[PDB]
Amino acid sequence: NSALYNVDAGHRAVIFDRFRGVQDIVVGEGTHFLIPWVQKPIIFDCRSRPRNVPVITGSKDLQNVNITLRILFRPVASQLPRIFTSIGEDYDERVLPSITTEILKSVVARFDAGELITQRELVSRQVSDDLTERAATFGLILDDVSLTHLTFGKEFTEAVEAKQVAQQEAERA
Amino acid sequence: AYGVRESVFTVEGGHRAIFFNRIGGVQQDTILAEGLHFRIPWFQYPIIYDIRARPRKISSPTGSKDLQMVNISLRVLSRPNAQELPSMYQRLGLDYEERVLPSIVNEVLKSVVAKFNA
Amino acid sequence: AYGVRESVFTVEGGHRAIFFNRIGGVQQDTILAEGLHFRIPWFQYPIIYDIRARPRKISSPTGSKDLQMVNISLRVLSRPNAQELPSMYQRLGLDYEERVLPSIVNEVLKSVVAKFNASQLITQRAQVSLLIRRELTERAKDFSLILDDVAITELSFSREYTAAVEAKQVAQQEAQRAQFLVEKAKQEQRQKI
Repeated sequence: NSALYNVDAGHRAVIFDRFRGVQDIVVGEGTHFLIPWVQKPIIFDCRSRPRNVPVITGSKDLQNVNITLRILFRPVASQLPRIFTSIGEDYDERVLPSITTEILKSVVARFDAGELITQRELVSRQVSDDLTERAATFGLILDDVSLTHLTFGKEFTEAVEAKQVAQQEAERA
Repeated sequence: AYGVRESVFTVEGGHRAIFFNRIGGVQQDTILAEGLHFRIPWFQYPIIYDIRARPRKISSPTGSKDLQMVNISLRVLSRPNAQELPSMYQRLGLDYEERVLPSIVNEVLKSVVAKFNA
Repeated sequence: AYGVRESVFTVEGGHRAIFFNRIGGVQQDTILAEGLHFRIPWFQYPIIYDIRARPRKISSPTGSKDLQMVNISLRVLSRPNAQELPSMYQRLGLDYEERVLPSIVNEVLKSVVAKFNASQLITQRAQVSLLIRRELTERAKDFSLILDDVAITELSFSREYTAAVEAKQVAQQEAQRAQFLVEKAKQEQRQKI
């Protein structure tokens, strides 16, 4: 039973041989056979894992945005042993923070809140492409990249509400 | 007596049982409809998916073309497609609603309502 | 039974064992990879180094080209170089992160951020970020510490500079509200008429 292991659905296993080191292939789902006490497996998730990355980001107009990005990412099946050796099972908390923060900050520094909201497609495409490019090096596919939680400072909210109140004051007056 | 008990199972109420084979994992293309079926005691351990369409209410502030936040809560009634029961599981798990609907619905709302004013 | 137990050891999880031989100390050029290996019970006492890159956050105020303090916090991800596992230890010890990273990172911050002003530093944050990344890579290269990625995780200023920028936004908002005041004046004029 010690050498009898099984990997659940939507998951992959990376096997390490003590006498030969890490593997160069990844086995599929379901129970499999291995040499006791020499071939130790590690189970990784192939199902799309969601993650939210709330952050305050400084736009070029020096008005920070409290912005949350939701990304459905799963590791590349082929390169699972590579990432495991490079960083280990703590591959998200050791990589995702830095890449997410730098990508979002670089995207935001291009424009300001007005330019952020006026063109959602531009920022969405920018973040998606940049994150995919960054994760290509780290070999973690992004099942879905989506930004869905926007919040600004009270000053820009004051500006928008001033615009709207003047517009309504037109009709009221 | 327990050999037969664990060997054959009945699926009811618009539910689908997909067998998790031990040969290679999920038994793809072995999907079955309601009724009675033979489940292997060990190799095949079925997972039951409720076909019955379920609703979900999503509440989330969304920006508009007027740059104002609107909390336009939306209710969606959805069910899994009967023709792709295994693969979705293989890529989603047994909890796909909370894993898919939030992202897609919130992104769609932000990209649709943002183009219009109040 | 304990003779074999203390004689052969397995290294796993991206870790490397360097043998501290009693003949002359650390046995140079005998580095070994993951797997299983034979360790002498007494002469060779391996030291295990985790190769997985360990990020670290440094919070250090630094001066800018505007002569204003900027508490920029930087996250750096790095791992030891496989080629020079022994010598680094010989000149750095088992505790090298806290022995090297602080000095290099803070000196680079002070010598780089000082060349930019707040507005330029933030608007061109990518330029200064990549410049500091290259500087950190070059500096830590001598220390045998491969650098995986250098990024800026936070940047803050004195509350007075932020008050000044908030007042700039206030001025913009007021110069915007002025035209709405003009429209209100037009309507009030009609009412008076």
